[PDB]
Amino acid sequence: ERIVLVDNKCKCARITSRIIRSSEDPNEDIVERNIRIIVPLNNRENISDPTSPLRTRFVYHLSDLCETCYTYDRNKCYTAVVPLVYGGETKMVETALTPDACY
Amino acid sequence: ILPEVKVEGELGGSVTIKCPLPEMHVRIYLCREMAGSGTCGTVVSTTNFIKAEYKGRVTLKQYPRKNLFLVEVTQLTESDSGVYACGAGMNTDRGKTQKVTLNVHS
Amino acid sequence: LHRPDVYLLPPAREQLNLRESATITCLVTGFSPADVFVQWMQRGQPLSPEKYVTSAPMPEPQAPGRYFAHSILTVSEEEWNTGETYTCVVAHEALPNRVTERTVDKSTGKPTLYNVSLVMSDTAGTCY
Amino acid sequence: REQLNLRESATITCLVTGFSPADVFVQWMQRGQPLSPEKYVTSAPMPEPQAPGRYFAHSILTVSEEEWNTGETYTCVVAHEALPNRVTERTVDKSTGKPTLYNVSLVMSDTAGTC
Amino acid sequence: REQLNLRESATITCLVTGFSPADVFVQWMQRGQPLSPEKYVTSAPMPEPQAPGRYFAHSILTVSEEEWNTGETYTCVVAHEALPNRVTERTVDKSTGKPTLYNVSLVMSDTAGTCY
Ligand SMILES: *[C@@H]1O[C@H](CO)[C@@H](O[C@@H]2O[C@H](CO)[C@@H](O)[C@H](O)[C@H]2NC(C)=O)[C@H](O)[C@H]1NC(C)=O
Ligand SMILES: *[C@@H]1O[C@H](CO)[C@@H](O)[C@H](O)[C@H]1NC(C)=O
Ligand SMILES: *[C@@H]1O[C@H](CO)[C@@H](O)[C@H](O)[C@H]1NC(C)=O
Ligand SMILES: *[C@@H]1O[C@H](CO)[C@@H](O)[C@H](O)[C@H]1NC(C)=O
Repeated sequence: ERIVLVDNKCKCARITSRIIRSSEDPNEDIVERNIRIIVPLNNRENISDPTSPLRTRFVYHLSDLCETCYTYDRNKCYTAVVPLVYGGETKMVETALTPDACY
Repeated sequence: ILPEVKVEGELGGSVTIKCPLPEMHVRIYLCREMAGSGTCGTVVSTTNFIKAEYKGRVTLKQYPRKNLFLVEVTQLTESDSGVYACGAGMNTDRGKTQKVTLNVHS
Repeated sequence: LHRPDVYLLPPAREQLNLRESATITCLVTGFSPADVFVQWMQRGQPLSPEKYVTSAPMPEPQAPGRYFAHSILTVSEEEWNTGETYTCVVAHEALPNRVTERTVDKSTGKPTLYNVSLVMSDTAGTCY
Repeated sequence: REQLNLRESATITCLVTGFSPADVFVQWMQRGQPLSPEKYVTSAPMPEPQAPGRYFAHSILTVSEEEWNTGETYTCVVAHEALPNRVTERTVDKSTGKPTLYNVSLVMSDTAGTC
Repeated sequence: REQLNLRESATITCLVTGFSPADVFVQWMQRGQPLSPEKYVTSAPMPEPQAPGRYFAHSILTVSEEEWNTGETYTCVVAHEALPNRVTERTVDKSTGKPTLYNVSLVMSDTAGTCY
């Protein structure tokens, strides 16, 4: 019944809508609008860099939804580079920040 | 939402359960979610695991060709009833993909 | 020479209180030089020309070179229980895609029941 | 609303409809009496495809957003020679609709929910 | 928490678990700078009673309390054949390790807007 206006996965906002029938009449058919955001709480500011401070402020301009990001996506891989000094040889290597989703 | 397939038993002795097999995921479970809290307790899953109660009566056979996985449970009792789920990923709740119901007329 | 801006409006709230009919207005402004006409299609099927009444291009109140036009259409009141969305369209030479289909439905419009349900957890790091 | 949020001059329409014979004199006034009525533009009467004997009209008033979003009402008037007092008028503003109550449902339980 | 009550030094652990076969390689760096191999100790793979043919290992790093209380960030990179990228990492700091405060600034605007 409910149509979907927004399915953003970066902000996990699911804007939908539905019109409910009145008490056996075509009048006062009140419309609805459901919004459901799920705040991460444990994610960093720069989601692709595990050194930036924690994410405190959350700004939601609903107009744009219907680029800084908030959450990860169940269908993508995040990677980075770190120095390793094995055998006194500083070396950069690609590290799967979000493993199990890079297979 | 995803389908709500329902199965019955017609007296105990055997039962068979089928759920869709997603791609690019290594974990597959059939948690029963029969708890007052609601937190689903994984019954039989890959990545090596099993239920303290459900042992020797539970097995999983994944078939990528049919995009399905098969679980066979021998016999039947009063405890293993109610509803069951299926899914993937590394979060038993929030990762489900079906809601199946198990009942027996015995 | 500017992009012809277009808009659409739904029937008035007090209009839906006599139970005779309803009107939907598609406003076309700009389109310099004045070259537009509107065809009101529904479900991809053009409606009869006798229903929509386009009149003429008219200069804007302050018109250096801009113009505007108005076109309405008449429907039945009892048909709005399903909407059908009654699409509008415009055509002009100063458009990259020379079509700007515009359509609205009973569902689209002003909401009267906001139901925000935000939730806070620590396992929401990944959006399942 | 798509016109308001785009930072463009809002246009209000007065849909005079159903007058016979074809004679009407629409006017737009603010704070009591009209100011430079040429500011708006109106259209001549035209027929309908329904019922024998009817005419419709139009009117457009252009006003900036910093004024429309802040006060005044911009009432419309219709001067037809069949009205009880020969003058009839309607009025709109931002709050001409419905209260549109909210139903905020904030949740701070990390254990159950998130679905 | 009890260890921090003493305000002496803090120990951060890193529990690798359930990898077959053995020979995992673990290293520690602080805010993008690798640390000396002598500042931490790594265990050796040991059998897993619950899981047949599975191994696990430990690793601990010790630093002063002041360093832990200056938002300094530490990470535990690991290397194994099964790893798709062959390297994966986890990271924690004062704010993320079992915090005592959840400071939040939820802010939304233009809720009405124009949505299609
Ligand atoms: C967030 O982190 C990313 C990754 O470090 C930053 O973008 C990288 O910048 C470096 C140079 O400083 C480049 O070598 C990388 O190619 C960039 N990454 C990508 C994906 O292009 C980004 O600037 C950081 N954001 C902020 C606000 O600091
Ligand atoms: C408001 O949202 C909640 C959460 O989704 C839902 O349970 C409730 O039924 C909604 N109310 C209406 C009137 O839709
Ligand atoms: C308010 O929200 C609750 C759910 O949180 C829902 O049951 C109720 O119908 C809502 N009120 C209205 C007027 O829709
Ligand atoms: C908590 O948030 C406020 C702003 O809402 C900020 O002033 C303060 O520094 C925050 N607390 C900490 C410990 O950063």
